[PDB]
Amino acid sequence: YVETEEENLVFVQASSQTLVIIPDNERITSNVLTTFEATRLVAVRAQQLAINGSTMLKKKYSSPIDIAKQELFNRKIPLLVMRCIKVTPEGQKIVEIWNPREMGIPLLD
Amino acid sequence: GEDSSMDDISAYSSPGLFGEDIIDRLDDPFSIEDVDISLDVLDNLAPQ
Amino acid sequence: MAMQKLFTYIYEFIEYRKMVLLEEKVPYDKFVQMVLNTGFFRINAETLNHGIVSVFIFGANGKYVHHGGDMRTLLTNTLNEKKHYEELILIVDKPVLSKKNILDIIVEQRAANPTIVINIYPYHLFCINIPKVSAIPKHKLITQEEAQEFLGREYLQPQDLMQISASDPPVVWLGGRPGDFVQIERPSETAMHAVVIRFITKSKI
Amino acid sequence: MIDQKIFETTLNIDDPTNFCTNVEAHLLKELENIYVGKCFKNSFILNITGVIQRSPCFIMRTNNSGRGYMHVRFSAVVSYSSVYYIPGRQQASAT
Amino acid sequence: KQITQSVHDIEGLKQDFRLEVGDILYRDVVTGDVAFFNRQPSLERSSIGVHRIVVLENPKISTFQMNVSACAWYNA
Repeated sequence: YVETEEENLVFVQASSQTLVIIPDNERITSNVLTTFEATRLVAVRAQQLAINGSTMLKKKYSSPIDIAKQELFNRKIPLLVMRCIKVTPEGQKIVEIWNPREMGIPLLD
Repeated sequence: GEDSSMDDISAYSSPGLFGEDIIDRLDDPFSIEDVDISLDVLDNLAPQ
Repeated sequence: MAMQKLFTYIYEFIEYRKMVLLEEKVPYDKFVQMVLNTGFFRINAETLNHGIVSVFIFGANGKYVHHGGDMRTLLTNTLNEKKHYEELILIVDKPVLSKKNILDIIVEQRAANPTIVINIYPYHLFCINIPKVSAIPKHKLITQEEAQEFLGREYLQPQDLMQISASDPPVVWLGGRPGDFVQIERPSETAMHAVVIRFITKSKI
Repeated sequence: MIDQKIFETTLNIDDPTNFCTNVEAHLLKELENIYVGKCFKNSFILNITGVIQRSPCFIMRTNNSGRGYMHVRFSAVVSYSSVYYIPGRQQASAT
Repeated sequence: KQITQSVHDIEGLKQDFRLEVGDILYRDVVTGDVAFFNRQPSLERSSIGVHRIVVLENPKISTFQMNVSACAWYNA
């Protein structure tokens, strides 16, 4: 083995960050769940039902994937979506916290 | 000059091509090296 | 040839720069014979800030494109003129950009006088009305507060933007500097033109 | 000598739905299971006190366990060869 | 079994005979389950798709059966 050589050119604890939350009137991300976010919410709730089992659905369902999907559809998902693109060198995390019971739901069908 | 003991044993293998001295380290243009496909499923690559 | 087109389009470039000419425009024959005569040609312009910007057009086989000491003397005495001297411009033949000695003199002079900006460009940057070329979108510089509010809306640091070299033709025609932001109206086949903002990085030499 | 020390820690929640019902009391319960009676970060933690700051119950990304972690900043009273608070132990020793 | 935190083979689970909340049961695939379906080389985004399982109870069959119109996803 010879590396065919073009040989191209070019406190271990990070400071803690304070979670700053953008006020609801300054949130610029879309108020509709992306299919990724909806899928993640359904999966997280379905696994949580798989491990806990409690539910808030008035209709009996035999499978956690169905209970979680219907919880998402009926707008009673007990999970917030934290959308975060910022970390300042100042040690501060800027996130938008979205309640999926207020966001629109994608197709998923 | 008549001794055969200390001969280069690699000399008995008569060269079979031209540029057996010509050396360039390049990828074989038929080599399936950057495609990640298993040995048994190489039959998928078979044309028809 | 490069010289006549250069002669017309350099005054076009000064016109785009929104700068008033100080020296009167000589005819083409006088300019071309002086280029061989004096080895260069000096054009002076004043900005809206009322500072002097100078331009040097060098012949391919001129005096100051061949060696170093002559080049050094020329710039040293020119920057000793009692002018505001906000920018100074060199125009040299394309291989001349690869004569590392001349760039060494220009670098060391820039070090000697840092309060003003010195730039060296080839001919092709001024051999056409670059902003009017079809393949070149409409570059424009945005002010610092407008770029700052754009970045604050996007939560972006200035270095996170796409970078544009200060040696780009349209940025030079704009007069953009490093640390300035340029807004570009680029045609698009997916959204029928779109706008981007780029960060100007130090010119390549 | 006993003293007040501020600690940083990220918990692990095995059932976030149950836990988040009574977040503060559940957090103190988890902390007194975890840190009371053990040496940790040059300190012994005799007694647990109020939490200065906490974090939303994030769901773990890199695993499919559906569990949450939460970050906690709590003050606790500690009993601070100089001294060897070997972590994970219920007694110090500087013999 | 969560109480034992160990896995068990049902050949010896005759006496337990029941499950409980918090138990994990590994059950055979049935019609209606979702399965990932892939063909190397995986060049396109559609090279890996999720199909619904249709279990063919005939033991003589060992192939993967899929509609001809589905080949365009996998270039198969």
